[PDB]
Amino acid sequence: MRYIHSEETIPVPENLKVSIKSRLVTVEGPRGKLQKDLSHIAVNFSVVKKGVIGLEIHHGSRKDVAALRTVRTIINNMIIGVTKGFKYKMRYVYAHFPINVNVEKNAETGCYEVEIRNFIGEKIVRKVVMAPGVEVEISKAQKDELILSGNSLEAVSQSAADIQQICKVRNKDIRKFLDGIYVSEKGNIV
Amino acid sequence: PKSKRARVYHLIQVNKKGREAKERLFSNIRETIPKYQHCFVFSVDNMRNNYLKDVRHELNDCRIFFGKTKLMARALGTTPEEEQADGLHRLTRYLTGTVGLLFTNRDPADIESYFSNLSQVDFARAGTVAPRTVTVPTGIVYSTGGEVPPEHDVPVSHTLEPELRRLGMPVRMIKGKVCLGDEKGEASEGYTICKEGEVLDSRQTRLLKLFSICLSEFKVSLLGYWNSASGEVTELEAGKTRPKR
RNA sequence: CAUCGGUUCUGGCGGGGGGAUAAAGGCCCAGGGAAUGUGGCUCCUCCGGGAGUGUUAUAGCCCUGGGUGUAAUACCCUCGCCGGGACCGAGGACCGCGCUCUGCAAGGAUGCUGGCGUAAUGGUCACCAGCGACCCGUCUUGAAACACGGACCAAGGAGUCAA
RNA sequence: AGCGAAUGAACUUUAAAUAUGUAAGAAGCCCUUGUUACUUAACUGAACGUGGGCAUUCGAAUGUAUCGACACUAGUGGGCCAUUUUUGGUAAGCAGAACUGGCGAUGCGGGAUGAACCGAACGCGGGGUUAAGGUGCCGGAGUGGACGCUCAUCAGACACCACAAAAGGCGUUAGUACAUCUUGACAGCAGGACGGUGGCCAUGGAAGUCGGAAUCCGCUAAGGACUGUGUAACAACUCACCUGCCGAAUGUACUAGCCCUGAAAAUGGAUGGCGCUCAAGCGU
RNA sequence: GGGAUAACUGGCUUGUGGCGGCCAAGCGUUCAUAGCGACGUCGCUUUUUGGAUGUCGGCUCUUCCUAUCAUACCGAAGCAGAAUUCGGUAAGCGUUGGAUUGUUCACCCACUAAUAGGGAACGUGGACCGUCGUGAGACAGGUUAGUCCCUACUGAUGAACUCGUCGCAAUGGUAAUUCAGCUUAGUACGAGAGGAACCGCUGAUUCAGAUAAUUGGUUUUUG
RNA sequence: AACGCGACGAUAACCCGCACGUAGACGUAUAAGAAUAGGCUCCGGCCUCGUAUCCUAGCAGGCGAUUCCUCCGCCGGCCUCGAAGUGGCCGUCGGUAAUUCGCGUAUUGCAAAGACACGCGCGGGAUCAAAUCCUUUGCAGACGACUUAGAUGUG
Repeated sequence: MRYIHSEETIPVPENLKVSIKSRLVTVEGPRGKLQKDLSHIAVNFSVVKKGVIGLEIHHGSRKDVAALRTVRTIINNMIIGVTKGFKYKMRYVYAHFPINVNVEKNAETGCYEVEIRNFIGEKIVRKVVMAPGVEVEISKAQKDELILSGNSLEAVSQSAADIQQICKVRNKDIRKFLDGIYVSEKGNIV
Repeated sequence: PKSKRARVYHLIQVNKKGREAKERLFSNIRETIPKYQHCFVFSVDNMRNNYLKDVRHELNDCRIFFGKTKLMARALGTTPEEEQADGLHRLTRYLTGTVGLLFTNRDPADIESYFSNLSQVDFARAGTVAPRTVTVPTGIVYSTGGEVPPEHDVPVSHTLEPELRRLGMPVRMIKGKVCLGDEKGEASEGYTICKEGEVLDSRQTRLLKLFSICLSEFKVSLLGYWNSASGEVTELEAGKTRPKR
């Protein structure tokens, strides 16, 4: 119907530094800096009040206002990441062969590497390279549980999915063979 | 156009009540106004309302109403110009939120005394403040999560195991027995569902409901009462404390 | 090149008529009404910004009727004026029709100037270039399509003569 | 059309469209008077003779490069396609008549190209303007203007349909009819989701939820002798429904446009090619 | 004997029957009843005890399609394991016999990962003249009808760009396939019987390009 | 790629003769990148518009001054440019209206064959540096074709 105008608002907390030069939303917080380019969509950014950013479309379609909604959500997720950060509590189970997990800081490229051994007894060692900016630790509170902590929701979720996908059973009855590494908890650091 | 939710038809007997039900509510309140003398107004802010049935059975003599606050208030008559009886406009301005009406024929002092003596234990609603650091031991999780002594406690069910795992407990069902850590015990540390002073959320409230742990107190707060003869409303305690519009 | 004649293309200009004697519109006059409510008043997380209220106030708007007014302008029709460009000059004493009448644009191009002979203008051959373009005759069929003849050149070669 | 006219396509005052028969003066008319070889009861008809009027609107319009007769002289006597109408038949094909048109003996512009399409007919030249058809390039002429729609994992492209269906589409836009909505609409979150009652028959055992029937009442704000999950049976969760929080349009079925699929094999090729995406596609 | 058609199909072909009734949104002669009318269901085929094939072929080779037998990949299944079934993405890869038969398939059995289906203008190597008969036919009677060119491609050469050396790479083709053994492991799994897969290692089949150190074969070396 | 390209090595310069001088110049001047729901900047401000900038006067462009040190051009040095290779700076020399003059232009009428020099060429002569033919070789061969070796030598 070619809506003339539509707007959405994003509130920012008192302890962040948000900057959009052309369309590079760079948010600065206590834990670090998150930068994402939003050059693929047509949006107008403004500061509509002291601490709320107004993102608008003029002479746009329903698809465009849908893009406004989803980009609003992504910006809010970046704000949440730089304020509280994201935690993924990952759990692994075994039946008769105990799975061995080792996390190591590969100093070059500065990245975590997670190696999984004795997954249903296969001698292969599944090594997964870890997303930049997110940290992996072996939880001491609970057993057979890992913790994935980071700033970027997309990075941490993609890494958790990568682990849950690399630890996948082939050509076996899923009803009987229950081994694998599975997502358990998804929340904020604070 | 297209791209819309597939509306799930409900293959079930029970249907919408609707306009007929609302006009039935007007008729019921309006016809029950005249017989009784003391129209009490009460509030149940954030307690589960199972025991309203029990208080009905107790005060079989009286007549109790609870619906849309707006619906009941206007059935009474919000504006004094359209008002069933003088002072009922005052009762309407008292009626704000989780509010019920109580037509009674008997002593207001006895009503107040009984409703002050009324007190039941209940599972906590969302939004309250937790008073205890209740937790479950690192060993086998039982029916109540260890509130009663384990020696006299039946284990909780493998049927409820998936729900506990979904709602966050790092619990595992090994050898048909559901356990937080190891079947023998130790190994793990434990799971504290809620802490002292913590604002209970829906997750923790469901956890207490599943583990049969009660940490809320069902009590009814009488905002006020309106006498038919005098035609006025006298607020008591909760009446002045609870905001109204 | 100038003045002309015929055909034609293309710009500008001065008027006339018609509509509802255009509708609108400007300015006034009078009556009425309203909000996407001007000023003002009240509330209002105060660079600000909302909400309610109430018909011109520190903005204005809409409807109706009248005057300026036989207003202007658009559209259609119509009387003419000027400018630039293209193609042609057919006939060869006069006669005719006329006109703006000492001759004229009136039954058809003249006037002035210049260039042209070691080359103006042409012709044939060859090639390149744009566009077009099936190999002829015979025979059949509604039509095609087949089929027959054609290696080339020179000479000969077929409705004639009688009763 | 009417039947407030009668009567009842077969009704009609009236009267279509539409093509299709006949006539529109001087060689023509009327009647009068007679004969006859014919005819009739009989100048009743037929022909033959008299009379008259009206020639400068002689009796509609338009056309006018003339028409009539006799005699003589060559070549020809096939069909094909299509419009409309009409008759018969199939599953579909198709077959047969009549009219008209085109090609047959016809050059030219356009449909990329061509027996059947559109325009238009022909001496040799100059100038001007057009039709069909086109103005992104090949290609001469607009990347012309206005409003919208469409993104196709081989869209579509101009004068045509079968596949095809009351066909599937959580693509998109317009529109129609109904229903809720501060008495707070849809969605969401926190909850309630009861009592008789483990309802009746059945049976290792079946409690709303393995099976047949009934499916009622109290409380109600509402709660089904229950929508699924689940138990050996329970339990428990969840559904229907109902209240609290929020606050403004929705949501059910259809119609219409544009788009996907709606069926495809075997050498590599086609809107003509390139290519084109607020088009160089589609409608005006 | 006459008449008529010269002949067939060319957006044709595939996987889901027909007849009647019930239901049926819509449309219709004026309205779902002049009536047309999909999907389903009911009745018949169709229910109470488990050989068809005429002329043909047979082999090889190239290319292409997929409507995929196997290899690879995943989705689903009481899929414990192993062995499987169905579904789809996929044409790179390969795709053998015997019986039986006129001959093919079916069925049957042997290998094998597997013996899948097709296209390539269905890819390359008689009829009258009659004569003798008309309740049916015959004729040793005849008339007789009846076809070496061009060029693409590859290899080897090749004129001019002064001769020679060393290079670049547009473009075109393109190549690897399957099985097995050891370890995992008699482990995971499993009442038993049985019984995997990943990682790593070693071979073999087919195909392709090479080579004669060693072993057979061949002797106008006429030694 | 036998009609695609590069790097390198080695050559063909003299004597005599003789033959001719644009698939489209006329100011054929102009280097940021990047985005287009942003960018530029001198940091003041600026952006629809290349409708801009540069250059642009003199016999088809003379002579002499006046007067200017501004540009242009040629050669050297310094460095610079390699994707299919160049520009800057400095220096020499030559020219040079920014200013302001006096001299000449005509009758080509109102528009439409001389000399010299430089190259590309051919006809002969001799000059290099090579290639091919010839012989031999045999890692090669239908025939061409291909690997070698023939001028003092590990021939």
